Amino acid sequence: LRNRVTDRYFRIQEVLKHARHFRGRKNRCYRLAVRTVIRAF
Amino acid sequence: IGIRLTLPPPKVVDRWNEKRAMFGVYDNIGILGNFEKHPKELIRGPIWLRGWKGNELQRCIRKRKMVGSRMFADDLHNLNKRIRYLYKHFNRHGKFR
Amino acid sequence: GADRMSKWTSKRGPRSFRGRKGRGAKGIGFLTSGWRFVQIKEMVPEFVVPDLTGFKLKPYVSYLAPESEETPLTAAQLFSEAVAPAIEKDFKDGTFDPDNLEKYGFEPTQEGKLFQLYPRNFLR
Amino acid sequence: KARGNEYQPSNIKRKNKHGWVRRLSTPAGVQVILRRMLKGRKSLSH
Amino acid sequence: TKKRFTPPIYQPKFKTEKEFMQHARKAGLVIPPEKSDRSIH
Amino acid sequence: VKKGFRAAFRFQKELERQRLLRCPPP
Amino acid sequence: KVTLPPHYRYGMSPPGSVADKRKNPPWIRRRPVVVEPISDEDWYLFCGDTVEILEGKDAGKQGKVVQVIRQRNWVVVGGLNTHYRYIGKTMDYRGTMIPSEAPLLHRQVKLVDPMDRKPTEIEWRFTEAGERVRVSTRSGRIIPKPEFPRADGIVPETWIDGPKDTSVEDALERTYVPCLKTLQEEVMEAMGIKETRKYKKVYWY
Amino acid sequence: GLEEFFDDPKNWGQEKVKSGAAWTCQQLRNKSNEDLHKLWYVLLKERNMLLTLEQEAKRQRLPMPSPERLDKVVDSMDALDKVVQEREDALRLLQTGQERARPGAWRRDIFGRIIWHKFKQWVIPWHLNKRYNRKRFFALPYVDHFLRLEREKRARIKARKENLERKKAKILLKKFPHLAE
Amino acid sequence: ARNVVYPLYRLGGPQLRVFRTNFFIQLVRPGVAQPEDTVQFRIPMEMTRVDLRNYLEGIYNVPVAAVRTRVQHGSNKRRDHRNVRIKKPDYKVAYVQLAHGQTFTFPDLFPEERQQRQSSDPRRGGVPSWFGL
RNA sequence: GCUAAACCUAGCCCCAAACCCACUCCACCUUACUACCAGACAACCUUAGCCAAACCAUUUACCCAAAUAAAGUAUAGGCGAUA
RNA sequence: GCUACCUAAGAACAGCUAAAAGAGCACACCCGUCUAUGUAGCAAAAUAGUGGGAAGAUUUAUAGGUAGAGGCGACAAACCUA
RNA sequence: CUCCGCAUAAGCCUGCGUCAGAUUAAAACACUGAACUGACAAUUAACAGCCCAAUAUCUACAAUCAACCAACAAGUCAUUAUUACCCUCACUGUCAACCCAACACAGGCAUGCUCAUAAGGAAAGGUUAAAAAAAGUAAAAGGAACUCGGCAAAUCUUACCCCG
Ligand SMILES: [K+]
Ligand SMILES: [K+]
Ligand SMILES: [K+]
Ligand SMILES: [K+]
Ligand SMILES: [K+]
Ligand SMILES: [K+]
Ligand SMILES: [Mg+2]
Ligand SMILES: [Mg+2]
Ligand SMILES: [Mg+2]
Ligand SMILES: [Mg+2]
Ligand SMILES: [Mg+2]
Ligand SMILES: [Mg+2]
Ligand SMILES: [Mg+2]
Ligand SMILES: [Mg+2]
Ligand SMILES: [Mg+2]
Ligand SMILES: [Mg+2]
Ligand SMILES: [Mg+2]
Ligand SMILES: [Mg+2]
Ligand SMILES: [Mg+2]
Ligand SMILES: [Mg+2]
Ligand SMILES: [Mg+2]
Ligand SMILES: [Mg+2]
Ligand SMILES: [Mg+2]
Ligand SMILES: [Mg+2]
Ligand SMILES: [Mg+2]
Ligand SMILES: [Mg+2]
Ligand SMILES: [Mg+2]
Ligand SMILES: [Mg+2]
Ligand SMILES: [Mg+2]
Ligand SMILES: [Mg+2]
Repeated sequence: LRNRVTDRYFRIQEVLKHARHFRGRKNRCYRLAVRTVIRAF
Repeated sequence: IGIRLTLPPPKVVDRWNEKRAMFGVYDNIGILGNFEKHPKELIRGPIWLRGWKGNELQRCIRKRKMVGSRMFADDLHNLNKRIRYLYKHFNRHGKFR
Repeated sequence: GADRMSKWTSKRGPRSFRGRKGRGAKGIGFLTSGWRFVQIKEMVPEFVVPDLTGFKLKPYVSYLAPESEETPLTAAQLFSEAVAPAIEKDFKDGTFDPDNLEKYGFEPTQEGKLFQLYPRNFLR
Repeated sequence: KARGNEYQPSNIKRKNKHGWVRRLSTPAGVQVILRRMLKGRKSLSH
Repeated sequence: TKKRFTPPIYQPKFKTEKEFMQHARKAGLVIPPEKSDRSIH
Repeated sequence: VKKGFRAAFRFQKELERQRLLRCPPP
Repeated sequence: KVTLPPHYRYGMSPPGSVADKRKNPPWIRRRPVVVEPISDEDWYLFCGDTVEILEGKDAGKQGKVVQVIRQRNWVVVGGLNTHYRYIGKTMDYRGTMIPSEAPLLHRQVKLVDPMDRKPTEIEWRFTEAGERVRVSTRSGRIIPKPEFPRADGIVPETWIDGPKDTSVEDALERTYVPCLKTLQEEVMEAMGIKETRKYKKVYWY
Repeated sequence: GLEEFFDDPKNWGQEKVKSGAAWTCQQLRNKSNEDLHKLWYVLLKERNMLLTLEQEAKRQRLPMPSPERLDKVVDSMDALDKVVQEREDALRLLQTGQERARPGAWRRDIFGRIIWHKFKQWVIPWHLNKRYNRKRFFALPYVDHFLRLEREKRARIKARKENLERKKAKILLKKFPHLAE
Repeated sequence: ARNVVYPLYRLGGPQLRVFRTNFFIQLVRPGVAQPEDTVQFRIPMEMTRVDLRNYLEGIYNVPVAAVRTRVQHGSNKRRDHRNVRIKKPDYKVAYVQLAHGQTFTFPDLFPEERQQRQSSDPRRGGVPSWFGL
């Protein structure tokens, strides 16, 4: 049985919705926004 | 991206077909059959796996002595290499000793 | 940088290679001293073309014809048509023996013939 | 000096070195043709 | 995967059928006649 | 194509919400 | 000859046509259509045979079968289940509108009884002479294979022998007399050729 | 003359040329060998006029008038060659009993695979020929492993083909479940 | 004949004869200017100029003074959608010259509603014309 | 709004069963795929090493003709590793 | 098929000086001393100029031979398909 | 301008011939071009390649204008006898702007003739005329004071040492 992540889209949107008001590429690129969302909290 | 835009075709399952309606029948053929038959004899599949359980090294060792004389040359060569790799991993590599 | 997946031909190679390779044409002679070629009249295929005057058959056949079925010819079919009638007549006459089989049409051997059947020595 | 031009084509050398007749000449060359026949090579030799 | 390269619209110039067959001869495009029992209704 | 139904169904719901925002009904 | 890929999709246009080439280039690879396997013996629908449409835009109508496609089990009827398309279009002129028929599966049509113009089911049988025929299940009556003009277009009843067309009396005349001689030997006796030289034996290996 | 390579002058420029049917193999089993040897050359000359017309149609970039004409002649030339060869084959079985007109034998090549060797015509026996004795009709023991590897390769292919057919049929019932019978 | 075995010949043997020949030749139009007596043919590779003479004299009753042949290479440059080269078959060409002053010239084998349509009116401005109102 | 995104088939994998095994003509061991000439060349013979032993040097499991059990027992072994 | 050495049978070397030359000046030709440019370039070793040799232990085309526990080597631990 | 050029060998294999083109070069910017695509055509043997009946037997005296002359490193060219042997012009190469270098690469590439051409070619897309940089020309007076070093350039020179 080969299992694959089918709902990875929602996992990253619950992080990027908190980065919408940031500036630059850290408002749309998960790799960059995730580190700045965590600093905001 | 990475997620389909439409819904997939429904997954319709018949829970009352022959194979599902008669699953488990004759599993107690021994208790109720005066022990003429054993439930393991109802298992079908590879002749080196009927009524037997083991790890990959145990499965590969068993297949090589039971059907190894009938295997294709390329498949047999890969089997022997697999047994060599597993022998080193299980007996020389790991966290516990 | 060579094309090893291309048909090897007389057009490829140096002068000695291009002259020794041919195209499939059968020989009609041999080379003598001085690179002089000798043509053999008996090695050239002679076309046996018949007279086509007053020949009824034509390239095509009219469509107003019956759809006769195909009956591939067999050895047994050819024996009964030609050989059997002569044998039956001699059988009734009372004079039939294996020794005369050559008289009926049988060929004991193929040697001494211009058109042998096996191994055949003639063209289509 | 400048390198890269090691291949100086010669059909004679190519047919004599890696040709069909030389492959079959030795038992190791017959095994070459058998390996390329097993793998499915469109070309077995020059 | 999922790659198709399309060119811009060509917009054939000659509309008439004669010119098409008159220009198909200059280009070597041979179009043998059709063969079918079914016809339109 | 990945096998499953839960994520596709959940993605169709978000598409509807997006459509309503772009085209709110009377 | 014929060059059809493994999973070639058959369609209304004939194979090898300019329309089919553009529609089916050598490179495309599409999902194979699934076709119910029907024995050539079992197939009971032929061109020129009246059929009634069960399901479609215009059901309950009877029409002649102009074309049949065995590969996809399709039946084409003239004037029924037809959409509209512009033909002879050009850049300046819109074109002429014509009704174009759409193919029908062998399950969406139903043969009609000659005695009663109603849909019926038929099962093959044999007559006295032994010729196989199809007979209706209800009110069993014979349904012969409708005569259809040949594909080539030749009408035997209207054939005129040309200058390169052999006559019927010359193409059926029997001149063969079974013998034990080859064409080569028999021709050398007629042509008049004589060869006294013998053929020396060779080795075969 | 060279006027037999072209069609009737009046037919030049026409888009259609009516033609009859092709000779069938059964219609030719009634004619004599002398009549078939005369017919072969009547069809040969008609075939060359059609090949000459087919090539000039490409030269002028036009379609051939009636391409079926050539197909009919090709079918007639092959049918006629089938009848003559049929009469010769039957005549060879009666006088000799051989099924092949050309001698040969079954042999193993240097690679170890079975092949039918067709003999050639020579002037000297085989033990004197320099070039024939350089040819090998025997496989050495270093071939056995490759013969098995090549046998196992065909078995895998034949297995995938048989398992595929079973899948299609099992997938062919999901959509047509009335095929249980 | 082609694709057939030729019976071997030895000194003092019979003459070799073919009763049915499968050589099929096609007369072609020359691409460049040739003399009047010269004729051009396309013949199979296995065919020889000696056969082409006896083939023409016997079957077509044409006397020929000279015959010359050349092998024409077919381009293997074309490639398919798989980038595999497509070979145009190599073919042989034959040049035949007539004997007794005869002249041959290739014959010409291929001798030799729209104004009933109504257009839009600019003055109408694109208004549908069907309506009579 | 572009670029793109999205799909379900092609077929494959593992078992079971069953041993397996060609062909139109022509060509192909010489420069293979080359119609035709004086030849005599001929096949067999211990695998090693990486690795483990914390180096390395004796040594270090490799289907060999019935699943299980006897048994990781007898026994072998720089009596060490391991077998 | 590069390269190292060898085998077979071939080819080239103006002019001038001296006419004896593993002689000198000096083209073709072979090599690659010094400088500059170039350094993902024209080039995975080149360009321009300047230079060594250039009838000899010369240069060079063709086919063949020596194969890695090895070969070849006017020993640079060179070279044996960048 | 002329670095050449024409041909041969070798290599490559239709790869700037015609028609057409949505393809293509900086060049759809009008219109050419095309080595890319599709169709059509094309190299014609006298040059060259592809040879030889057997057995025995013969073959001391270079080449160099080969004659004087002078050599060593001592050299590339030949037959006879007897026997056998009256059919004769097949087959193949013949194109191009071309091969080896990943390229339409400033490199590599044997021979013959031409030795400056009768052949073959174009360094500047347009403009402006800053710096630095590259390649050259000229330069007052001085003339190696430069520099590790007369490197480079110019010019056309003496003597000596070390090593071999
Ligand atoms: K372990
Ligand atoms: K170690
Ligand atoms: K360069
Ligand atoms: K060599
Ligand atoms: K080329
Ligand atoms: K010029
Ligand atoms: Mg020629
Ligand atoms: Mg260790
Ligand atoms: Mg150590
Ligand atoms: Mg070289
Ligand atoms: Mg020598
Ligand atoms: Mg000199
Ligand atoms: Mg000197
Ligand atoms: Mg000097
Ligand atoms: Mg040296
Ligand atoms: Mg040293
Ligand atoms: Mg050192
Ligand atoms: Mg000559
Ligand atoms: Mg030329
Ligand atoms: Mg310029
Ligand atoms: Mg420039
Ligand atoms: Mg300027
Ligand atoms: Mg500029
Ligand atoms: Mg400046
Ligand atoms: Mg000054
Ligand atoms: Mg100073
Ligand atoms: Mg000074
Ligand atoms: Mg100072
Ligand atoms: Mg200096
Ligand atoms: Mg010195």
